[PDB]
Amino acid sequence: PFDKSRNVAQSIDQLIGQTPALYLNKLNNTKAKVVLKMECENPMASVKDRLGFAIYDKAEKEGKLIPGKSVVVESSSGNTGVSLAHLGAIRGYKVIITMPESMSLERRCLLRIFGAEVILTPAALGMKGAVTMAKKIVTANPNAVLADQFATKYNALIHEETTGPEIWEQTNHNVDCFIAGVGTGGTLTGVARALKKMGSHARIVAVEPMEDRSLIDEVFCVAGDDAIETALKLTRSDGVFCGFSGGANVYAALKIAERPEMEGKTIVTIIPSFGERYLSTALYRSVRDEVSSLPVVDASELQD
Amino acid sequence: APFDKSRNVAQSIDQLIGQTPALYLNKLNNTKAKVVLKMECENPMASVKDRLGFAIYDKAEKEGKLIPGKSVVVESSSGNTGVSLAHLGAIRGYKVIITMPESMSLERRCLLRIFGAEVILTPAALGMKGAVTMAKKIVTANPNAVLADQFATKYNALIHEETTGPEIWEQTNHNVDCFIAGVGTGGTLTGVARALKKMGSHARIVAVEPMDRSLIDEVFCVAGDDAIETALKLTRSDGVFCGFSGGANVYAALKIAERPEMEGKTIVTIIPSFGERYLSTALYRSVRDEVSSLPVVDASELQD
Ligand SMILES: [Cl-]
Ligand SMILES: [Cl-]
Repeated sequence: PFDKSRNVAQSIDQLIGQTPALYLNKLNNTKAKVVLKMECENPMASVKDRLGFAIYDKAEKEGKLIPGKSVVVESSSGNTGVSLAHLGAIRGYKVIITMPESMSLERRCLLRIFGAEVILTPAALGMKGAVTMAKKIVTANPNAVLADQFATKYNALIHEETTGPEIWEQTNHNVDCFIAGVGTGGTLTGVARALKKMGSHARIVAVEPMEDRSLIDEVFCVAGDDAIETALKLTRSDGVFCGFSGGANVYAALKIAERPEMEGKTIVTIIPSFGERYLSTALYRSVRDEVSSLPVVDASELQD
Repeated sequence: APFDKSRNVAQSIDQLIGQTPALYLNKLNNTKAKVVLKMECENPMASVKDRLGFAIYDKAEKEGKLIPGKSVVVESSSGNTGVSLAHLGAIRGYKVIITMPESMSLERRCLLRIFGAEVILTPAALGMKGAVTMAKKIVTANPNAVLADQFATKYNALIHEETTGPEIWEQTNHNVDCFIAGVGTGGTLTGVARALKKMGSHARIVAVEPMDRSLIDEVFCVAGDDAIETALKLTRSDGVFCGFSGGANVYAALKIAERPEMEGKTIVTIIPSFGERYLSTALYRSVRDEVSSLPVVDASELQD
């Protein structure tokens, strides 16, 4: 349990997790409390930092990654790939990312900042092209290891070990409902398991955006436009600046917070990622378009 | 009994400002000194200026100089100071107007506008001076408008004397031999130096300059090319992702770390801003130009 107030970290690893929790304030006009678990405050700005750490930590203990021998091969360019590149670099591993050429230049650049080898695959073959290429690499080099196997193996576990228990402690053992995205790669499974291990009867709600069954009490559907509108209202009302998945979660949480049986209760949801990564994407396009056509004051007004 | 954000739920994103982590430089430090990085990049809006933003609103309100829902906050800033004022202003219900030259990036316009700030553009030729002139015109024309710079002057050093400096003191276990930060303005330098000397520290105070004066023991000049190179080395060695200022500070720290008299000693410096804000600027153009020319694997190698 690393205490940031009284210590200097040996490694940026130690700054992963132990993220803040924040009550929704202006945007919450309901009779329920809504707690945001702020995973956007991780060192590389998303929840997936916990997964990147888990992969290196747990696979090394298993002897399946060997620092400075293993080449880590990851067929994904989103936050899991960012965290693997980030933490691979400081542990001494070469990291290869395979990604379609059609993924954004900005995604390429962030991965390369950490010294990953970025290998581009044909747009017309999509995500499958990148998976084929990763497999080609591992077949050719017996030192190379596919990361996605470990992402699958450890993801729910790290959230049952860390994220879930943090929420339990931060809310002082008071969670009536926990809400997160159904996507997997996320916190849903592990947080749900942690809560159920603590005794908690909390309602578990999976959020499914639109264009383990035992663990999930309800799937709540959220329209894309509502997730996007919510992300922008959240920043203006409460100063929380996040991506699409956080907007969808907050939209869902605010609806569920108005249910009669949720009055006086505590609802917890996740803010997975900081918003700045998405400024150039469709999420904030409306704002980009607005600022693109602003007028300019004439110099004749400014030279008195 | 001061709020513990790792163990309790915050009422406001304000409470998550400051109390940032501190991190030892390792792979990049091949000296016999210890270099501690104060990780201001970990603030809620990804820079040290969150502390100044908060100090401005909190202290101006307590002195009746800003009145929520009445005062219009006006700032001439193409930097993080404007970003923080816009971010925290929105939460508190203030209208915020930011003036900046038309030559600043769309990304920067977009960030401010995400908070709901009014963005006013001034001629490229007149630079920041023209943005300053316009801010003063706006304030002249609205009796509810106030110029934020006056507050930044009054409160900048004080907030770092009260918060950043005492944090550094506790985090290093009362053990600081040298403190290094940028002259700029908005820097931590004056306030931290005052805190350190108040708490009995004999730390040497070093002002970093590109190529209160009585608290400074040494000016250290850093060429821009060394600042830029150092920013990119930092990501790949230690996973620290920052801007130009942090690059320059770390370069200076590493050179001071080589002095015989610093053997065994503790040097503290500041990482002011997270690097993501700068990914599409000149600082990381070397990486961008590289990933924009990568070859694409031929479909024939992967089509199944
Ligand atoms: Cl998100
Ligand atoms: Cl910086």
